[PDB]
Amino acid sequence: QCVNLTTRTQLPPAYTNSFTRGVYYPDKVFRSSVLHSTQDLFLPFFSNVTWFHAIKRFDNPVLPFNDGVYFASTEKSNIIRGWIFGTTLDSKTQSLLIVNNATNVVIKVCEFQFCNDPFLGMESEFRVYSSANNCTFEYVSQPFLFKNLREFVFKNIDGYFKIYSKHTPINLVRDLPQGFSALEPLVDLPIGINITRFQTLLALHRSGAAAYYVGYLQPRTFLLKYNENGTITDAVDCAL
Amino acid sequence: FNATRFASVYAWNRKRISNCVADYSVLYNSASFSTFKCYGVSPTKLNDLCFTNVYADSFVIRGDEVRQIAPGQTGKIADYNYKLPDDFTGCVIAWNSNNLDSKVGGNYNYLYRLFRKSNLKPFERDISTEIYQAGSTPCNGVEGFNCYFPLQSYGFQPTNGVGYQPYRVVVLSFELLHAPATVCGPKKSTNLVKNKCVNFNFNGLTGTGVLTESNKKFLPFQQFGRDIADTTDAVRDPQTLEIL
Amino acid sequence: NLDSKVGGNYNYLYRLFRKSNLKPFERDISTEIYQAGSTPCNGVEGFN
Amino acid sequence: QSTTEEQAKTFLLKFDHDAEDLSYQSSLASWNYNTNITDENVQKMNEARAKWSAFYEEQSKAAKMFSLEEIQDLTLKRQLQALQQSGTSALSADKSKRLNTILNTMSTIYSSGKVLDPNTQECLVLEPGLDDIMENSQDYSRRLWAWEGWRAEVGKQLRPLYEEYVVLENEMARANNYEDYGDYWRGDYEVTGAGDYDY
Amino acid sequence: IGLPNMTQGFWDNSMLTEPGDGRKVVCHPTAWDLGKGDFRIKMCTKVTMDDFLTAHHEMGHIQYDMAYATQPYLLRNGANEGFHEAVGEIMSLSAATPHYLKALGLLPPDFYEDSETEINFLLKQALTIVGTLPFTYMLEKWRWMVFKGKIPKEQWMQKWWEMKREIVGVVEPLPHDETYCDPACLFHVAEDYSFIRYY
Ligand SMILES: *[C@@H]1O[C@H](CO)[C@@H](O[C@@H]2O[C@H](CO)[C@@H](O)[C@H](O)[C@H]2NC(C)=O)[C@H](O)[C@H]1NC(C)=O
Ligand SMILES: *[C@@H]1O[C@H](CO)[C@@H](O)[C@H](O)[C@H]1NC(C)=O
Ligand SMILES: *[C@@H]1O[C@H](CO)[C@@H](O)[C@H](O)[C@H]1NC(C)=O
Ligand SMILES: *[C@@H]1O[C@H](CO)[C@@H](O)[C@H](O)[C@H]1NC(C)=O
Ligand SMILES: *[C@@H]1O[C@H](CO)[C@@H](O)[C@H](O)[C@H]1NC(C)=O
Ligand SMILES: *[C@@H]1O[C@H](CO)[C@@H](O)[C@H](O)[C@H]1NC(C)=O
Ligand SMILES: *[C@@H]1O[C@H](CO)[C@@H](O)[C@H](O)[C@H]1NC(C)=O
Ligand SMILES: [Zn+2]
Repeated sequence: QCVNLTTRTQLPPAYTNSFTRGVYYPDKVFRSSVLHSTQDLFLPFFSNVTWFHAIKRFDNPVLPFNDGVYFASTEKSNIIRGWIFGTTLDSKTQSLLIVNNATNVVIKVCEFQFCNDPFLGMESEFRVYSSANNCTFEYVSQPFLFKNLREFVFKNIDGYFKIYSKHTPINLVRDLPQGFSALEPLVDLPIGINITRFQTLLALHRSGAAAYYVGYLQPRTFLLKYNENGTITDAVDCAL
Repeated sequence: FNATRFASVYAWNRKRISNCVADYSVLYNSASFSTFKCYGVSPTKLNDLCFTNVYADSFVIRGDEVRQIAPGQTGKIADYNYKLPDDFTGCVIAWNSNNLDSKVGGNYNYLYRLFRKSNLKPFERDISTEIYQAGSTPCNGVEGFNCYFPLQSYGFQPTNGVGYQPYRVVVLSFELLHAPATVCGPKKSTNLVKNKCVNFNFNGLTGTGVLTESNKKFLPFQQFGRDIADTTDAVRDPQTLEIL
Repeated sequence: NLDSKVGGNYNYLYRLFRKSNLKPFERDISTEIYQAGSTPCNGVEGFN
Repeated sequence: QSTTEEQAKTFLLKFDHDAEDLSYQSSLASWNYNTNITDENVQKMNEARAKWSAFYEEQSKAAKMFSLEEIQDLTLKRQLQALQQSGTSALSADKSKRLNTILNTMSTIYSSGKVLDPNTQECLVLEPGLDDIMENSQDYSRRLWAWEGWRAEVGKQLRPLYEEYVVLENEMARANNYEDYGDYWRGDYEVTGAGDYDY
Repeated sequence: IGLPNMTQGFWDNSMLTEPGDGRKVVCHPTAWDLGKGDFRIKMCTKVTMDDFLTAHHEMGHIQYDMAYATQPYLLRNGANEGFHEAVGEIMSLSAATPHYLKALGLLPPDFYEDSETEINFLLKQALTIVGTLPFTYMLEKWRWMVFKGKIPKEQWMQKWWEMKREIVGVVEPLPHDETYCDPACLFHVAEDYSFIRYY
């Protein structure tokens, strides 16, 4: 079951500038003291990005997934739970599910009967789906999660779902602080599912401020700088 | 395969296999199986081709009904319980099961459908338990004249002949779709050598040269290195995680 | 209408278990029992 | 169109499925009797044979409303013709019961044939004392006395039942539309509808 | 001639001799068709020429069952009563030939048979099978006129002896009256066993 909640107050979400973040390693190749230029779907520097707030007022919009999504969160107390991907997000089509519950992470490809407001209930209550006909995939591994910043890039090409991530300590209620941090590859799954929209999951306080941002990836050309150790330290957008 | 019980003739259990490496070598190199027929492929080299999904159907039929399960064959069990399409990409495996499925006095735990309105469509399971009727006059839900029940039991006893003895049949179907392949055969790997001009195939990265120890510090996810000239000058062994 | 007959024309055969490839214009006439396994046939049909 | 043959085929399939198991465990039980005769064994042979005969009689009844002219195939016609036969039940109950009780009489006392030697010191039966006398002998008087003694006794009691048995067999023969008992036994070599390969 | 051996169930399940665990059995060789691919074979066979021939009969007469075992259950029989019982006997005919025993090791390689030695084999098999053919035919003639009604009812048993004088060529030693029943001396008569099957 799922509780229909309408206690939130309707507010117009703010916007932010994604200054430099959004760089990931394009290929599985080691380079030292070399400047390399590549063409791939990246997030343009100084880009228009949305803003969402949790904790009161909260919101879980069904944002589109057109060509890739840059996901970041500087929140605390691991309010962020997971994501849902798919085309219709109901029982007639397959949907991708990723949650980080109290003990483990669950990755499934099932035609869930998603409720309109997925929500996780100390104690937790799984209240995001109702049914599951048959799942063609499963996977369990290490969880992905003064404040802590978690950045993610979700790419889905040629039937492969790719995930990159990077964790770094952050302070203050500032949004998207300046700096550089490359996103190392984390997980690759050969599901082969169409994805058009996605939604995030949080947990109610009773029955800790959380904020997250959503970017978008576009075909661009970048110039990445490699140090001698093999780490990407700086990058240049070739059409800024 | 190594299962205690098998499904009924009319109701065949189907299991999907994916995302694992399949060692077929144990199958066709085993002499215990009495029937090993592969359609569309060869038992050898079969562990060199990749599919996306594999389906396994299990049931127990008669000794004379093993030849009845094949593309194009006709009969009672084949037409009305489990019918195979004319095209087939897989193998049919069957072996004698007298020691397990035969019991003194008759083993009547297995049922089957003998008469149906039409032959079953390929890869279709029929579990309907309805009073059949071959007469124009309806019997109105009770067995009467021209109204007979189509499901009867099998009798397995230790004294029957091999032609009537129980046989367990597993049908493996390899299907391929427009999705990344998930099932493949094992990748044989040889021992590595160093300080000798040899031909190397490092996880699909073929080449020729001399492999020595390395002082480079690869990142944990990186696999092979490259120079300014975009030529492979370093690599990491898939088995031992050291740089060469 | 010449080779095929109602009674059945079974005098035409083809080699299928060669175990190797054919070079251009190669003639293979040996009819020895093919072995598909480690166990030698020893002139008898059977497993592999 | 629902030709009768299309339902008689299902009936024959059910008959085959039942009768195969019935005779198979009956024959399996039959083997256990020949190799082991006890009080339990004879009882289960009696039960199995009674059940098999009853089932065959029910199937003979069920074959009746499906006629023989509705099947054109000679081979399929043979199966129904063999199955359609009922037996002695065609006459009234009293005559059938008297048949069964007469057949019982020829089962019990008939097997107890005895002969009396002129000298009381030797007593021999048909198996094997008499058989030696008729077959393994080189004299005249022993064969003569054996013939006289055996035939003197058995004829008197056993003669009257034969005529009643014959007339009753004739009455069942007429019941099945046969001219006589000879035609009842002469029907095993009759071929009809095959053509010139007939008898 | 292409005929295979008995199934594997013969080797283990079937016993080639009488068991000696105190159980008494029927020692007559028997032909069993249990069905469902299950076949079992019983006789108290011995190392004798007569048992040597009955072994081939029991092996070969069962082979008829294997020939039509692919036929439907209601068609798993011989052509008629005589075909099944004649297939088995002709098998042992070849097994008793001098050449077969010479090539089988039962006869010396230099063994020569004399035409006087052949004379015994004629009389033996005639006396066994052929000598009763006129007797069997004319007895069945007697039954047929008994069945046809040619013989009047009041002389049913006395014409058996009356035509015996001229036609059967056998003279009775002492005439018997109407109360006597000579056929009652045979156990098969009371159980309704046909006699044309042998012919
Ligand atoms: C692959 O599997 C083998 C099977 O045991 C692992 O074993 C290694 O074997 C090598 C030499 O045979 C040793 O030097 C290692 O110390 C063994 N490792 C362990 C953990 O026992 C091997 O480690 C496996 N490789 C990987 C990359 O997991
Ligand atoms: C981009 O973000 C800034 C921040 O407020 C602002 O210009 C506006 O919200 C965004 N631009 C749009 C939506 O065109
Ligand atoms: C978390 O998920 C695991 C399965 O991955 C389950 O066993 C456990 O009960 C779950 N815990 C909660 C609090 O939902
Ligand atoms: C209540 O939830 C159900 C589930 O979809 C649906 O009727 C609707 O989303 C909710 N009703 C409202 C918001 O009035
Ligand atoms: C899984 O569920 C879908 C419904 O979305 C159905 O079409 C499909 O046949 C199911 N697969 C299995 C193996 O049950
Ligand atoms: C996925 O989308 C592609 C085109 O974008 C289409 O060809 C394909 O049929 C779709 N598959 C499903 C399962 O929706
Ligand atoms: C390079 O990596 C080594 C090994 O950890 C470390 O000692 C060194 O400080 C690193 N140098 C730079 C510039 O990152
Ligand atoms: Zn015989």
